This record gives sequence, C-alpha cells and structure tokens, in this order.
Amino acid sequence: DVMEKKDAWDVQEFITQMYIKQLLRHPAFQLLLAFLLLSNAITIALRTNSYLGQKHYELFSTIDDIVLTILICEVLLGWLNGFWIFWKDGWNILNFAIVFILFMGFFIKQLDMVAITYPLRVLRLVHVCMAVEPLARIIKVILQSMPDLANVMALILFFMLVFSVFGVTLFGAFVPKHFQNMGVALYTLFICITQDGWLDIYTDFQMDEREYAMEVGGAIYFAVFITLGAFIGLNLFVVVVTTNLEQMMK
Amino acid sequence: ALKSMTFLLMLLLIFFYIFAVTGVYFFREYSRSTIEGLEYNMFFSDLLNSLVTVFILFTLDHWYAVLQDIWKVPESSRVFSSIYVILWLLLGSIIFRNIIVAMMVTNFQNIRSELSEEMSHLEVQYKADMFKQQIIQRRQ
Amino acid sequence: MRWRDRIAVLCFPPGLMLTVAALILFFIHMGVFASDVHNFCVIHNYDHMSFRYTVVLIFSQVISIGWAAMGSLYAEMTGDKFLRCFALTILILNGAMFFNRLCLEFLAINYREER
Amino acid sequence: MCWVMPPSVFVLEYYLDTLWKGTMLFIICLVFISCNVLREVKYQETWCFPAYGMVIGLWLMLSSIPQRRLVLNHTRGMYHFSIQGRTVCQGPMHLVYVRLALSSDAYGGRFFQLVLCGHKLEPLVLVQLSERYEQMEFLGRHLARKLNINYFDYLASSYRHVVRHWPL
Amino acid sequence: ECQAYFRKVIKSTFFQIVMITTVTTNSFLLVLGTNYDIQFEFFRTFEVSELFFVSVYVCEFLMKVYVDPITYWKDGYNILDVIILIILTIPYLLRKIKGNHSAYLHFADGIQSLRILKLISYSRGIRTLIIAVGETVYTVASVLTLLFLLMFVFAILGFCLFGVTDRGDLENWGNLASAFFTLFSLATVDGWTDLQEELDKRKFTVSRAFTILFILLASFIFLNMFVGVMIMHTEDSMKKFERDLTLERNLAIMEEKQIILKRQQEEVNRLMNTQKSG
Ligand SMILES: CC(C)CCC[C@@H](C)[C@H]1CC[C@H]2[C@@H]3CC=C4C[C@@H](O)CC[C@]4(C)[C@H]3CC[C@]12C
Repeated sequence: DVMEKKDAWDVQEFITQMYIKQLLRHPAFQLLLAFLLLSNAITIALRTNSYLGQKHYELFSTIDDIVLTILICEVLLGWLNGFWIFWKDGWNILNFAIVFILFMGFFIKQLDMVAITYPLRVLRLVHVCMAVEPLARIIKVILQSMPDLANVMALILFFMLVFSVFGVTLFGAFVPKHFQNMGVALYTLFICITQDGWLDIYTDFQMDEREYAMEVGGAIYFAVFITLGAFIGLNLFVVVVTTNLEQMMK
Repeated sequence: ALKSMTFLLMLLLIFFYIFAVTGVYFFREYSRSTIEGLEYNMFFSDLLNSLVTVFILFTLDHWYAVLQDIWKVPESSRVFSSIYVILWLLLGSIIFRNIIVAMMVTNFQNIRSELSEEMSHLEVQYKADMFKQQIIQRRQ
Repeated sequence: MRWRDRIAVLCFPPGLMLTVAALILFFIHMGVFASDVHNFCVIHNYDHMSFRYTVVLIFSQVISIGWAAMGSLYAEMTGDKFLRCFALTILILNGAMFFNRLCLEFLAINYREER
Repeated sequence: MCWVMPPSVFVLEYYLDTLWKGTMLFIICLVFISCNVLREVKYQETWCFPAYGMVIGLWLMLSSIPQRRLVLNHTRGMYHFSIQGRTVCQGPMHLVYVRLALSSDAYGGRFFQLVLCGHKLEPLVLVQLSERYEQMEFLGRHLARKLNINYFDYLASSYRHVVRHWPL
Repeated sequence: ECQAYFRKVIKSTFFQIVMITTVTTNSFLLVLGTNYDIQFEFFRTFEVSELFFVSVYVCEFLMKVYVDPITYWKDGYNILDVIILIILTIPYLLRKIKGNHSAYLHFADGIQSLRILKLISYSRGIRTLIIAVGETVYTVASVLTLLFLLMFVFAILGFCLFGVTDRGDLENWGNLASAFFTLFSLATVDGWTDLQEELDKRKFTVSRAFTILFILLASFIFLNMFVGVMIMHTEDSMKKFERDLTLERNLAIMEEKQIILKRQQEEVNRLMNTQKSG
C-alpha cells in the first residue's frame, strides 16, 4: 500500500524478482546462449572428418568445457531459487538429468563416449530451441498426443499378438529365416504391416505347389490382415492427432 | 466432392508439369552416360519417361533404391541435383496429400453442417407448428 | 540496538557472514600461494608442492568468489558507503587473486604429470 | 490440522528448518567420511569438499533459534518481537502485516506464499500446496477473528485486501 | 502526370491477354525444346520467339520498376514475381551470352519452368487459394525444423552406432550426406527392407530394434502430425471465410429488405398525401 519501509522478506522477494528478470525474461542472454549452442552445433556438424578434426580436437575440447560449465552454471542458478521447485518440474528434470550425465561422463571415467556426448548436446539444443515461441505450441501438443496414442499402440500390439497366434501356426521350420524365432516373425509381420517392399517375402513363400497349395490360403489371410491392420493403424494415428490438436485449438 | 475439385487439381497438375520439366534436364548425365551396368537408365530418358518417374517419386515407392541407382552418376558433391529431387518428392507428396485430405474432411464438415442446420430448422418449424396448434385450439 | 546481544547468541546480523568467510579464505589462500611461490622460486622440493591438491582449491576459489559477490549483493542495500566499499574491495582483491593463481597454475604445467 | 492452527490461543511460537538442512548434511558427510571413492589414479584427493561440508554444517548448527514468539496474545498486546532471553524489536502497530507473495518461473507458473511482514519477523509459508488460489481471504478472516490486523494482497492497495489499523 | 493513364493501361485486359499469349508460347517453346530435334535444329523460330519473350519480360520488369516497389517490398505474390524476374533475367544474361567461367548447362529448363511459374502467377482464383493456404507457412516451417532436429539426433546416433566402429556399413551410416539420405529413407517407408538386410549382418542385433523404434517414432509422428496440422489449419481457415461470406450475404439481404420497406413507406406516405390533397 504505502510501503513506508521494506522488510527482509520484501528485500528477498525483490532480489528474486531481479534474478528472474535477468536470464529468464531478458532476450539478450537467451540469444547469447542460443548463439553459443548454434556455434557448437556447427562444430558438431563439422565432425565425422579427421581432416578437420586434426586441428580442431583441442578447440573441440575447450568448447566442450565451456558449454559444460555454462550449463552447470545455469543449473546452479536455477537451483538458487529452490531445489523443491526445480525438482517438481516437467522439463527441468530432463535438463538436470542431461547435465548430470554429461558432467559425470566428463569428470569420471565412463564408456559413454561420443554416442552420449553428442546426442546429449543436441537434446540440450532441442530443449533450448523449445523455449523460443514459434515451436513451443507445436512441441506442447506432441506430448499431449502421446497419452491418447499409447492406448492405440496397446490395442495395435494386442491385435498383433492375437493375430500372430494365427501367424505362428503357418510359421516355423518352413519358409524360415523371417517367419521363425517368434521374435523375428513378429517384427517381420510388423515390417509387412508397415507395408513397403514385402514382395521379397511374397517370393519367399512363393512356389509351395505352384498352383494353389497354402500359397492361396495363408497368403490371402495374411494379406487381408495386413491391409486391415495398416488401414486401421494409420486411421487411428491421424484420429488421435486430430483429437489432440482439436484440444489445442480449444 | 469432384465438383469441389476446381482449382486444387490444376494446381497439382501444373506443379507436376513444372517440376517434371525442370527435372528432365537435371539428371541428364544419368541416362546420357556410357555406363554399361545400369537398370534405371530409361527412367530419366524421355519427357514421357520423366513424367512417369516423377509420378513414381510422387507415389513414393522405392525412392531409396531410385536414389542409389542414380548414385552411379559421378557424385558432383550433391550440391544441386539430389537436394532438388529430394525436396521435390517430399514437398509435393506431403503438400498435395495433406491438401486433398484437408479439403475432403472440410467437405464432410460442411455436409454435416448443412444437414444439422436442416434438422435444426425442421425442429424450429415443429415448435412453431405446435405453438400455432395451441393458438388455434385456444382460438376455437 | 544492542550489538553485544546481536553478536552474542542465536544469530548474526544480515550479511557479514560471507564477508568474514571470504576473509579467512583469503588468509589461508595467501598462505598456500606464498608457500607455492617460495618453493617454486628457491628451495626446490617439488615433492612437497601443492601438485597433489589442484582442483579442490580451485573449487574453493570459485565458491569463495561467489560468496564474496553474494555477500556484497546482500549488504549493498544498507545505505552505508563503508560497507559497500568493504565488499567491493574484498571482491576486487579476491578476483585479482584468482587471476594471479590461475596464471601461476597455467605457468606450472610441465611440472605436475603427463597424460 | 485445518481447525487446530487457526485459533492459536494467545501466543503462536515459531522456529526454523536450517537444523534439518544441517542434519542431512551431517548424515551425508559422515557417509562421505567412511569408504569414499578411491581416485588416487586421478592424482587428486577429494577429502576437502567434505571439509567444506564440516564448515558449512557447523556454521548452520551455530544458528539456534528458541521459539520465535510475539505479543500476539488475544489482548491489547503490542506485538513486540520476543525471544527467550534477548528482545530486539518493538512497535506501536503499523508494522505487522500478513501479505500474499507471488513467484514466477520462465514458463510462467505462479507460486503463492504468505509472509507475516514486519521488522525481522517470521513468514507464513504453507505446507507445499500452491497451484490455485482456492479461498485466499478465508484464512485472513480467521486471522482477523484472532486479533484483526491486516490481510494484504499482491501489488498496491486497489481492492480485495483488508486493513484494520492505520497510523494515517 | 501520366501515371493515372499508365495505371489504366495496365488495368486494361488486352495487355494481360498479350502477356498470357507470350508466356503460353514460351510454354510451347519449352515443350518443343525438351525434344532433341527442335532444341538445336529448326530453331530460328525458337530464337526469334525467345527474343520476343525476353523483351516481354524486360517490359514486365520496366513496369514493375516504378514506385510500386513501396508495396511490392511488403506483399506476397508481388515480391515473389519480382524475385522471379530477377532470377530469370540474371541467369540467361550470364548464360545465353556467357563468355565466362561457368560450370556447365543445368539451368535452361529451370529458367523456362520459372517462366511457366510466372505464367501461373495469374488466375486470381488460385491467388485466393494461395492466400487461404498462406497462414500455414510458419506451422510447416516449425514442423520442418522439428523434422530436421530429429534427423540430426538420429544422424549422430546412427553414426555413433555404425560408422565409428568402421567394420562395414559404409555410406549408409558413414559419410554425412549418405547417412542423412539413408535416414530420410528409413523415416519414409522406402528402402527399409534392404537397409535392414544390410544392417543385420554387422554383428549388431539391437540395430534391428533401434531401426524399428526409429520407424515407429519418425514415420508415424511426421506423417500423422503433418496431415493433422494441415487438416485443421485449413479447416479453420475455410470456416472463417465461409462464415464471412454468409455474413456479407445476410447484410446484403437485410439492406435489400430495408430498401423495400422504405420504398413501401414512401409509397404509403405519397398515397396518404394524395388522398389528403385530393
Ligand atoms: C574447506 C575450506 C575451508 C578450504 C580449506 C582447505 C584446506 C583444508 C587445504 C587447502 C590447502 C591445503 C594444504 C596445501 C599444501 C600442503 C602441503 C603438502 O605438502 C601437503 C598438504 C598441505 C599441508 C595441504 C593440507 C590441506 C589444505 C590446508
């Protein structure tokens, strides 16, 4: 109201207001962080070539140290406002896990090597580029669509199993190497459901009797199952997509 | 629906026309080369063959294998040709498939909209008829 | 009020904790820095260098810098110029200290170990 | 617990949780003391990070707070700032308030806390439930039934906040 | 001074008819030039027609070099067509009379196709369609950026999984461009079977699981997300246009009814006045 004289908690609130005004609302610091991340992403794309690497490996190490120390500085600044709020968050958990894995693999000896150092960096790149507005709405609804997609995946896999029981009857020890092993058979039926270039399989189970045999029966059974499952799966995918986006425009 | 197909179809065919006639003389050194071992050579030979192969790219069947069969051309650092055909196939396929499915579901939307407004008008007319029946009954 | 009772029990006045901690860190770090320059210049007994503790005191250095800055920020609003001068001076000496020891460490590479 | 705390018969009493923080620090560092990692191949010993644990913890146990109280008894008490032993702050009204405070992150999520404002007073932080406004002014009304003083909302006076005493 | 007369001339439909005729003859020139005989033989007609076409396009740039760039520098189709004119004029300027250090011939049918694009720049109905679909540019750019991010993530992942070990699988998860193209194919449905048969022999059993996981994320997410986003973006863009058209029709109907009522009231008043005066 009047605020004749401030108190200690008002001073602390004003300090936290200053701390959230900088580095969280100021576009300059976020732009600098994005510029550094884009520069090290350029160095990422400059990899897979020892001809550039032989004069860049030490600079690569230095920029790795720089990006690691600025990431842990940002994490410490987020921790400063409070560990409880940072721990109870949807994306700060992911960022903390990213920096924890990167720092442990850096300081402590680890077999994590390039296959962890580089994808973690590009995951941080994705996380930072989510912050700027004209990708956050689109990203927000991809994660909103996965709970409604999970039931579709569950139904698809259950139907896939209960029709693979029909599948494994005409499978095993004949027309083998893609119909046997009961996991290769499942994944090969998944390939044929994804529906591209299955005439290798068609020629594989071709010539049983050259006229009808089971070459008629099993082939038409699995063909109608494949076409029905593919149509139903694609329809359900686009249906869940249209439902959740109708949610985002509602 | 096919009455509603007025401008999108000629947009589709004119994009097909311009992209096919651009891609005629892009992989020219594919069909017009002295390589003995090749099997997709005739795909990029004639203008009609060019139409057929860009329609194949539009349908998006074995685009991987088409690209590897054109990779037998001496790789000139892929600076213009491979990115052109890849961009053409991806943009044309997704843009046209998406635009047709969007406009078809829009057609279903206005079909159901006019149906629903017809039933709403019928219900309003029924309410007015019942009210006027009360008015007539009180008028006797 | 009664600063006897303020300094006696149960609490400390706001700030003036991190400043004193930075002072004692400054004291122990002049001790080790003087020992390092002494043994690097004359007596030459590198087996008893601080070649063994190299990263934990660097961590102590940066956290002392942070606490000095944080105490300066927490004590600036007192409205008194002496406290601000105190905090700025201790921050400046700690920072120049840090640059000096970083330069000394970077000069002393070829004497520790090789990977 | 919803009915026990609103009356707060006569005095209130309060404490701090830095003892808790120093407690898990002491447990963690005592764990660190015995059988830590053996990184002599790293040409470094990491026993001095626990030495800083010693220092930070011992300093945090040096902050002992016996029963922070006031003169909030349901009388014409002056709300003088009272500790067992020493006493610091006194005031004829116009300093004790109960104010709602808000905090925001980069995303924009709002977190609501309460602070008993005054000359080095203690806050009114509720137990880990701040996502919605719920009822707000009802707890201020219970405080008003207690010894009606204030209930201050965010930003300036405007509306939606209550005052009982004013020094004009 | 004469700017009003020049604008009236450019608004006259005869000029546009001549323009469309010239660029349709250019389209026929491209049709005959994609053949071999007419490309370099019996080509005096080709030469004179091409000179006429480039003269017409020069006149186009001359009438677009006015003060109208003050609106051409912020609009859509206008900046598009002047950019098309620039990237038409410069390449045949450095190609037809080259005398320079260019690489080879690959931008002749491309130039002619840009001319055909300038032809199709007409048809105001297609212009309205372009306007109606033009608000999804930011959305498709965002989906393209998400796609590219996923390609980069799985590009570094496929490299780290199959090309650093250097025991085979080269030019599929090896070199960067070939790896990117194989990943684009795996994100599509094409080539997945032969790619799987190529990768299963490299003593990497979990590569099959990784590739099928990559398919079930990338292909489904990209295809279904794109078709959705376009479907309701266009649905909501058509909806507002249709409701606005119906609102305009309703306003016109209301105005006609009000005009009829005013005419009836005036007729009644005139009849009453004549009855009073007679
Ligand atoms: C924990 C905070 C307060 C920092 C305190 C750091 C203390 C514990 C560290 C920093 C500097 C260190 C000393 C530096 C140099 C020497 C000489 C060497 O031949 C043996 C170790 C010895 C004697 C170290 C003992 C531990 C030491 C005093």
